[PDB]
Amino acid sequence: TTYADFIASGRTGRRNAIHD
Amino acid sequence: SVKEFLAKAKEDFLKKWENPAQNTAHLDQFERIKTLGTGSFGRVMLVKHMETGNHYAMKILDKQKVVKLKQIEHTLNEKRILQAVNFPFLTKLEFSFKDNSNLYMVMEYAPGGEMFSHLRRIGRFSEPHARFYAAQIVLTFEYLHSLDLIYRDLKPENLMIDQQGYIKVTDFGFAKRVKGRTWTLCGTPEYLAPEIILSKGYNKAVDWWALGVLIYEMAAGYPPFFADQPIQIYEKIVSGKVRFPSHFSSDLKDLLRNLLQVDLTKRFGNLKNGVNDIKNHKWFATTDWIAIYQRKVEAPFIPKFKGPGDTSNFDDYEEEEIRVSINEKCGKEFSEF
Ligand SMILES: NC1CCN(c2ncnc3[nH]cnc23)CC1
Repeated sequence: TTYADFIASGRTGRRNAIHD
Repeated sequence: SVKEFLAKAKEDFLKKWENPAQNTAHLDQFERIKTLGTGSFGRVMLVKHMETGNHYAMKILDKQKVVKLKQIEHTLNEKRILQAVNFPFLTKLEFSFKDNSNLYMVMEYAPGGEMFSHLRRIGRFSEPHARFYAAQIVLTFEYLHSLDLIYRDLKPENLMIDQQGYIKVTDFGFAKRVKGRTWTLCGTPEYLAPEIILSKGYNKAVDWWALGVLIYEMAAGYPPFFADQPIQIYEKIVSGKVRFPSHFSSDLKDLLRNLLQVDLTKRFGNLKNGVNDIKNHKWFATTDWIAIYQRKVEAPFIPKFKGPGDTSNFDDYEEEEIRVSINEKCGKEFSEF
């Protein structure tokens, strides 16, 4: 499931801004 | 009208924009309590103002760290804009000041914690729950955009819940007053419009795309474009192709197809009818916009408080000293702060 793929991903915690 | 309200709002904003408040407190006037969030060159603490006993959120930036990250102008933007705005879903500056080492911005404290925390914990929000929040973002963007301000960092991490379960849109590190078009690569990977990724000039329309991502993530519990690495996420974003959960209602899907629209000539918020294409969409049909602005609407979730200055709705971060050099750092860079 997409839910399961999300939860297994490295990007469920707080996400940092990008900048260059 | 709306138009009338905004006309006056602009008048109020421009006076402060053109003559910014500067040096309106000192660190020794606050008692620091807890770190509420952290950042690259910055962090936000709960503080108590001793004279009044009021609690505030104090954003502390290390000037040297700002300079290393090439965020001098962006930081000046944040402070200049936040001291000038006033809107029920924004936290304007109450005070700002600087010392030898740091810049300080003092704002209303939202005790309910980040949307991020509650969304992740609960998993997803119901469409009415999602709509309650969306509406306040819609109104805030209408306000900011009418001031020629682009926000550029919509995500749940930046959406703070207050004691009444309403939202504060916080963190203006990338917010900018710009007429016409701009080029900086900034934001958060999951929320970037394809324009940004393809290094085109872009405008306020990227905030309406980020709104589409937010509403998707609130309603699904995960973003429309995700992967383990930013590159893979950018591939998905520019591909086109958004899949919606089966539980997404008909109206929701239609709203999202129109926000998450790569073609600028068709992306809602960006057309001839402006924000009203969003406001008058069927997904928002039960939204009383005046009552959202007025905060007369009943929040679908209301934070569990057990005191003022209680911080149970926040994660715990290691507490770092607020050190102050005996030498002034970066004085010229931050002269107008
Ligand atoms: N996600 C971060 C959490 C800590 N922050 C914060 N927290 C609480 N009240 C506030 N008022 C302005 N900013 C804040 C900033 C955003």
